Amino acid sequence: APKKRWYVVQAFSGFEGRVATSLREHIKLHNMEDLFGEVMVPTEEVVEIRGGQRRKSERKFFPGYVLVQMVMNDASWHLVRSVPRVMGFIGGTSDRPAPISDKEVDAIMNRLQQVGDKPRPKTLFEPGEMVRVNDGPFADFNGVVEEVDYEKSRLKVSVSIFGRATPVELDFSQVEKA
Amino acid sequence: AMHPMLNIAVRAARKAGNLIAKNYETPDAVEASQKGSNDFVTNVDKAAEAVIIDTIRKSYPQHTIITEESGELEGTDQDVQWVIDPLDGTTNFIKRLPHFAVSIAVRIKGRTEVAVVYDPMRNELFTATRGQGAQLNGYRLRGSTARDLDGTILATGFPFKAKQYATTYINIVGKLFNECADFRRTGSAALDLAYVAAGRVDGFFEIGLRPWDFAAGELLVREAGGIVSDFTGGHNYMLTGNIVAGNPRVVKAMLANMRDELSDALK
Amino acid sequence: PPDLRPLVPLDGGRFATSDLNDLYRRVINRNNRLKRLLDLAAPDIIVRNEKRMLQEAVDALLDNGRRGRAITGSNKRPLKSLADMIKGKQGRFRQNLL
Amino acid sequence: SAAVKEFFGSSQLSQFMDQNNPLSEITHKRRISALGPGGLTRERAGFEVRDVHPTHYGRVCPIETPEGPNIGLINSLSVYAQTNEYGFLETPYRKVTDG
DNA sequence: CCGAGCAGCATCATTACTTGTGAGCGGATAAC
DNA sequence: GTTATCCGCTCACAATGCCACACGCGCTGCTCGG
RNA sequence: ACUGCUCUUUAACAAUUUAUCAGAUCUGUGUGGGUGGCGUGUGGC
Ligand SMILES: [Mg+2]
Repeated sequence: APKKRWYVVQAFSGFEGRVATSLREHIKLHNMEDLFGEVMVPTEEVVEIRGGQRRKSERKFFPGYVLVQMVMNDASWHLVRSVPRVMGFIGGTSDRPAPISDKEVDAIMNRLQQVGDKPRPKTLFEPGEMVRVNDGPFADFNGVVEEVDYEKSRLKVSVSIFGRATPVELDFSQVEKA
Repeated sequence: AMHPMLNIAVRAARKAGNLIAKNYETPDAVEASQKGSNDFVTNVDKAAEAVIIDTIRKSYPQHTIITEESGELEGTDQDVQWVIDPLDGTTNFIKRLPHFAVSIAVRIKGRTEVAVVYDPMRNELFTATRGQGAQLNGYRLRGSTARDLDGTILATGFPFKAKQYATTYINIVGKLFNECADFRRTGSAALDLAYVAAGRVDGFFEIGLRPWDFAAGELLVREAGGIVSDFTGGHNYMLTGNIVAGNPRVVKAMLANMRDELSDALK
Repeated sequence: PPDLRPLVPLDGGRFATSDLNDLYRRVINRNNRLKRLLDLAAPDIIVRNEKRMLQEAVDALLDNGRRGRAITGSNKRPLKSLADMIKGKQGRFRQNLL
Repeated sequence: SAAVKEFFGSSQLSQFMDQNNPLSEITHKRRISALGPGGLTRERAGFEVRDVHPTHYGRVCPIETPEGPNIGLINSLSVYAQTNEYGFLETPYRKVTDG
């Protein structure tokens, strides 16, 4: 009853995807699916409709690394080191890697449930920063966000109208810097 | 741009300073209400505190706040703390002496992040934010250029609430007066620290300070090129209420000068 | 300071990227990445290895010499360390001070 | 393309011709060096190798040599000389028979 | 779609005869 | 075994000055960008 | 058809404590202000 643990291997700067591909391909090559459970590359999908990048954006939990459900053995070890573009086994001493803890797996998977559940636009806003308005009704004016909302997403923002400052309910789509 | 929390804090400080100034011209309404050994807490302090807290709650109903009066009002997000002194040097206010300031600092994860002090009388606004520096109404603050003890002006506060160390303090005072140029005694540790940030005093030291008074100045002098320390170079000051600060060389000279006279109680 | 490590351009958008700027870019990139990981639930082995990599990067910045090489791109030769700007016949001592 | 263009463009050996004098040009085409990849460098060149070896006679000139740091490391091929089918230096001689 | 910018890369084995000297360290070698 | 002794090996550290002239000095699949 | 019958001539004050006889500057447009670092190579002495 060989329980395949979870290990992590260093990928390269901009190679992670094709690395995971080639990994599964070499698994199929040696038919060692029993030894290699799943190659996990967690990611994130931050969604903004305008502001350059539009309607989506793809982040990752952490670059340069790939997560595998391998089982520990020298054969599997070289099977992962006989791949195009990886570094050694991220962990303890080389040729004797350190499987990541189960708590790590559980926490990361809770992270994945959270991120995949709600498409959460990052580059968020903080109550107290000043910001302009690129929208028709208040073109190029500038006030301070007095409250940030996410579901309603309507930027309670104090701005100067008729002398007295007053809140305004303009949406994210028209905010300036910050 | 600008730092957000800094902005909301400076709004709070503006409102509080305006309230204090408005009440400063009716000494028949603000009475002397003592709390401990000559630490008055007048009703105006309570009003300014309430105003500041209200203004904050609009933008952070979740941040835990600290205040000498209301102790520690917990918040649903207690990773960030708001330390306040609505009034510094209550005695200087009750005597209607026009030299005092309100101090608001925001710590994140324990490390102080932003600080502001506001003197309404002279209308001076010392702001400071880590990673951007310190400003006095738009001027950068690089403290005093002193590099010795001669010609140096030393601001200080006296342990007039912990008078047991008086002799000790006075002892060191004498020692200091053998090397420095002149002293300053204003009565508001926040404003003294601020002056250190503005170079208007070549350094500063004090014994017996509450943790909610230097929190608005220590970051000020830090981002003002100066440094702080305990009376021995450590960092237990946040608990001992014993501060010594100034530009680095002057701090070194002062520490090497004081280490001998120091009563081992403070060590 | 920015002056002593200048970024002089060329006839076009070609800038002489002094090695100091590149090493600083690398180390600050590692620092930002590692901090962003620290707030993001910090998988232990990952933060460990990233701390090691950041130590290597700051090491290279203070001195490209020890523990290995950090040669520049497109030019198989090391990057000018800070120590480089002091030692040797090119450092400020034997080049501009004396 | 990158490899071949990097060789022919930026290599320790490649260099635009010393083209100011027909003789200079010629003597720069038939120039033998010991520096460059695979070769030793002038700092650690060693005081010995720079010397002329009696097997040089007729094979590589003992006179033409840049005076300076790199002496002997930059020689010039003899006139009648020729490269062998392997890469050695052959020299023509006359087959002396009985008398 | 497709051109222009860009972010962190040992890009496998990328090897590499000495240069001469000094200092230090891990480990053989011998006294108590 | 201890205890120090010394030795083989490793690694760091130095390489004339000037000049002059010449030549050259990111990239590459991610990022963005409309 | 089948919860629905007058309630009775318009906003409804904060101001507050020695004290008093009120107790010259409205200028300029004189002017400085509107490609290099590194590496490599060569050669020279
Ligand atoms: Mg106070």
